[PDB]
Amino acid sequence: AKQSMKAREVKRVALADKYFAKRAELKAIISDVNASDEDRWNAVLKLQTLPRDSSPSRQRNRCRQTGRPHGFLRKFGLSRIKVREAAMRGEIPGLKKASW
Amino acid sequence: NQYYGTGRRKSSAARVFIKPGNGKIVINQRSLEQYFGRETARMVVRQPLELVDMVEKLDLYITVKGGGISGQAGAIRHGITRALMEYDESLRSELRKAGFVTRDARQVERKKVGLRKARRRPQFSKR
Amino acid sequence: PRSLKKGPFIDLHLLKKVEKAVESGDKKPLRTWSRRSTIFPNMIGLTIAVHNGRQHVPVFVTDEMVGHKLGEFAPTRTYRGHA
Amino acid sequence: RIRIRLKAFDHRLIDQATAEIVETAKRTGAQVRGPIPLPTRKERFTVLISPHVNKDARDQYEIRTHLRLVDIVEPTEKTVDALMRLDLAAGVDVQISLG
Amino acid sequence: GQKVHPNGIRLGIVKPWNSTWFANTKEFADNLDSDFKVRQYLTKELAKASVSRIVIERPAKSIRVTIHTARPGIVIGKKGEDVEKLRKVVADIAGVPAQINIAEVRKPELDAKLVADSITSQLERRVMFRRAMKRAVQNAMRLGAKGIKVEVSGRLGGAEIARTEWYREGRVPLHTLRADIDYNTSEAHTTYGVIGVKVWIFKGEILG
Amino acid sequence: VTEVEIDGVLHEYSTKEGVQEDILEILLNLKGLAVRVQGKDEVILTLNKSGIGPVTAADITHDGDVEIVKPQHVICHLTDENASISMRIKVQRGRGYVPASTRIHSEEDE
Amino acid sequence: PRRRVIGQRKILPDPKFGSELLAKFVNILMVDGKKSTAESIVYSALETLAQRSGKSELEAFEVALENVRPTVEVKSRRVGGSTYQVPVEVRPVRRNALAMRWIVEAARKRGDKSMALRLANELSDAAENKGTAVKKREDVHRMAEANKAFA
RNA sequence: AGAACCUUACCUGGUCUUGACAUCCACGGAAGUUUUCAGAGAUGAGAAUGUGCCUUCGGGAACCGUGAGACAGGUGCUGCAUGGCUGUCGUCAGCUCGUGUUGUGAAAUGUUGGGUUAAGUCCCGCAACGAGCGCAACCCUUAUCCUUUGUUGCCAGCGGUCCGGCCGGGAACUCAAAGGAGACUGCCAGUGAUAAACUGGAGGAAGGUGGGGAUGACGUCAAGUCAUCAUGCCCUUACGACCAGGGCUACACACGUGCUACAAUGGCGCAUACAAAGAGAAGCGACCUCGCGAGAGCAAGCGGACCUCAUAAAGUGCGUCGUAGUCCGGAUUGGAGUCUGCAACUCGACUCCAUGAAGUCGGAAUCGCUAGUAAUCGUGGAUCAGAAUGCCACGGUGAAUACGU
Repeated sequence: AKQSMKAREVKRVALADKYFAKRAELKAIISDVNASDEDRWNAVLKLQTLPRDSSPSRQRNRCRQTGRPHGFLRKFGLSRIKVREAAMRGEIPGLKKASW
Repeated sequence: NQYYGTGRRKSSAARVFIKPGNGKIVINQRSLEQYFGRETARMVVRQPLELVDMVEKLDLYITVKGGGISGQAGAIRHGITRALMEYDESLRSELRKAGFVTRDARQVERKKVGLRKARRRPQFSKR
Repeated sequence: PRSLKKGPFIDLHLLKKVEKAVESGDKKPLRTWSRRSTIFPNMIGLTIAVHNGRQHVPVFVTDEMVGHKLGEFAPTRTYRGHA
Repeated sequence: RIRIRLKAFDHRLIDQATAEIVETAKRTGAQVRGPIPLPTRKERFTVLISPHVNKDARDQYEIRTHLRLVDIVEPTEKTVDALMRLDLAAGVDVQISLG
Repeated sequence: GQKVHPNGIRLGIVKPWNSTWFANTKEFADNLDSDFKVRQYLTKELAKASVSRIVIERPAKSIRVTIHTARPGIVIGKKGEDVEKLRKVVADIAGVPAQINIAEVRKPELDAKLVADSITSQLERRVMFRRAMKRAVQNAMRLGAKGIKVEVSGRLGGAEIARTEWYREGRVPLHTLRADIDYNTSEAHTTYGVIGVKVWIFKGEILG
Repeated sequence: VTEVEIDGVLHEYSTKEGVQEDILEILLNLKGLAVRVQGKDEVILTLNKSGIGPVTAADITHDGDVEIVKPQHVICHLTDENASISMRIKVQRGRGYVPASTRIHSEEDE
Repeated sequence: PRRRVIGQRKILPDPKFGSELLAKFVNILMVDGKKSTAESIVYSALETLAQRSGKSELEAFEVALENVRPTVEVKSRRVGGSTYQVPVEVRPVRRNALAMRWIVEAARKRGDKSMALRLANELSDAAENKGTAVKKREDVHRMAEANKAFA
């Protein structure tokens, strides 16, 4: 991936980190069946006001080395291609070719 | 006094105990007719006994885990055979002839990348 | 469709604009991009030029259009025929 | 009783660790329960090995996380403390838990 | 892309791992990233120093690095001056207490990676690739390798049509798992393009 | 005691910040040490201490299977309160007398 | 195959009557590895058939089979420009199989409602020497007769 | 290994130009923290706090601000400049070399020949003698046994029982790993060239490579990939960067791969049995309560052989339907809704009620499979907020056939 994309991702992450407490609270408020209608409405509107990049469902998991969006693995934080390389080199602990 | 043999076939693992008695079979605290609804299964569990006339002579307590029905039955049979071998040690030849001493090593073949199954290749086309 | 408990959706800005229009009593078309906005009872009578991706297409709101959204009356694709 | 959960990727290493722990226990205290092997986690992974395209081309890796459950029945004064200074070999996550 | 990686196929048997730690699914990715970082840093730093293998090993929230290098003197510098310097930066990279050890590589002609690096260097300073390859092979043989292979590929002698050439000497069994096959690779960033250098060095078979 | 590893040191003939005995004196006083391991045959201890006063052998942060049987064996005499010392000792097990010259090339583990 | 002939795999006799042939038939009948259902169906067929013709369950079945077994089948050599169908004496193991298969096919075809019932009907037909399987057998024989010149 | 936004590379507008991302000085300000109006948003304008590590005080390192340029940036072009990685013939048994010899020489010989083998496998011969890479073996897994260790796993024999291994307990058995044993044509007979082997049988859990995987020789296709990454002309107030909306989901049509069907070896209803292998902390979420249901509420147990996902389904028994475009089939569409998510219009999944297309086994032709295989039945996992009939795994039931070349 590009540098720019990576930067964007980072920014998104930062935003998420920032706005988590508020956003979560808002969500809770919206959910809460034992609450006022007007309040709920306000909460809904409030959420809209907050930045979009603040959402965690905005950020894409990219490879930590290359930034490749596809072929990702969570345990390693790496795209398949890089993961394989790591494995070959001995750089991922415990990981070896499996047969059964 | 109770004699014993381990049973194993597919992913089943039977625990057959042989005792002297009248010939009542219990599988996981249930009768042979209750546990195995299938006739074939019943037949397979009775096979070894039929082969060596000790159906009326000995009771057997069984507990089996894993696999399905047929596999389980097979495992049980194997266990029984083992028990018999342990107990008499002069019926071995007959058992061998029958083909019951043999652990049936047929496991399910693993699925292989590329293929839809163990061997089914996906539909090919030149064009 | 949207959940009943959440209510109807309208863009805040759009709503504000509508309110302003109502206050005025004017009938100049309001150019809008909020295709996702639901139409409201108070919006009846107003012309509201909804974006279709390319251009703003005028939509005179009617009593029948209320439950619907603005994007329903502003078709995006432009297919005449194959021959 | 002190339950001890040894976890590692290398099995030999884990075994070595376990033995060491037992030794540590047995000199100071008395009645070490024993090194009980729990089930191993075989966390598998498939990946496409081509840079671009070839889907049937694949490598299937795995990480075998081994578990060793060591238990100590009588925690004395001398025994429990002995583990503080007694760190184990690297690449072996231990997890002691009294009661 | 025919061949399996010779190190990678043998990690369970005759070859060991480089990063040697346990971690749960939570902290594993992060750890990996850290390793990548530190290793990268080390490579950048100790380019002039002949470095073969960085072995990272982190127990108890503290990182233990082990640098295998042919000449410790240039990595250490004055006794505990350069190493110390390296350590703090390593720690920073990690975010934990660092500890650097330096293993001295006996026979750098038999270490494959080092050889590859040397070859790359030679290529960069505009020697005849073939002569370099020969030197690499010969030297290893002299030193007591049971066998060695080296391969170089692409834009050889700045030629328009790229090709690969390779020199083997002795025996280099790759299908045999118990064979100690030190494999490694490098890349010469020449004026005409990259020239990739592979080298396999067969130390001998392990019996267990 | 076989190998002693002090931090911020170049050779054994240097000197250190905040201590009395010089480094050859420290190595002699460590050569006199009396250790009793039980399980392993090669262990690594740790000695960390700051503050004004002597450094006994009882200040080594022991593991479980090592027993230091001389809690009045003196090693250092720390005089500066801003001085620290962090050595990592290595204790093998053998017999006879094996000296540094012969153990200069005998050691295989690089 | 080219390289090696192999020994036929072991087949267990059915639990009801203790017969290999019966078991084989059941297997043939079976679809999607649902053996049990198939065996039940077979049993049903037998019972009805037994009721109809008297005799035993097994004996009747055997008799039925006998009327649909082919002495001779044909195969395509085609050495010339046009194809020549050549007769060949069909071996004991194979003949039995073929008849069973034909019967099954007939059953599948048949317009009656339940599978078992259809099977029974087919069996009856075979016994009497009319029906579909028998016809097929005749056809097979006829072809062979026609091409008897080749041997 | 998952396009609503994001992803995104494309289009439409709105914007930025040493820049979203780095390094460097100059000099303005501690960073940051909170909040306000306009705007689709990007951005463009306001109100509160702070001055930490050190100064013969021309100031500093982190982190914002402005201008200059040096530069950044490019998923822009060339895979016919490349590395790396990948497919492929083909897991096909081949491909070579050194020295010797033959030939003016290209080359040959070895490597052919008699047998044999899965195998350039092995023997015997022989102007060859040797060697290497490969065909084999070493590795994982599966099939039998033994030793060790027994909780969170087990219950044979003992006592107690709420008839639940639940609780005293027991270490047997299963199981769990760790370490050993075992299979080598080793033993027997015959055939064979005094052979390599082959054919049978004995034992054995396993027999002739036991089953499966990993392992892919020299090379071939200027095969694929400059959009993973790296790397040897072009853009640099734009072929770079930010934003909102749209598109990648379009639809006369053609092809590929799948799922579901066309029914009775079945559909529906009620009862009821037997798995394996996995995942789980911004996570899996019992029980209980409410909801026809998707779910909702409350909320334990659990980084997990313990708790949760989690009822396996086919099956079995009893009933019903009786060959109908049907109590087959479920597309399509209407209504109403649940959850995720700032957000389900374009364009999510799932639920309920209604609706009930085509389809009655498919032309020419064409694919897979030799055994726990095909066929069929469910189960799990990765990516993942949500979003699989795909992919990768797991067990259940479980065939037919191989005369032969």
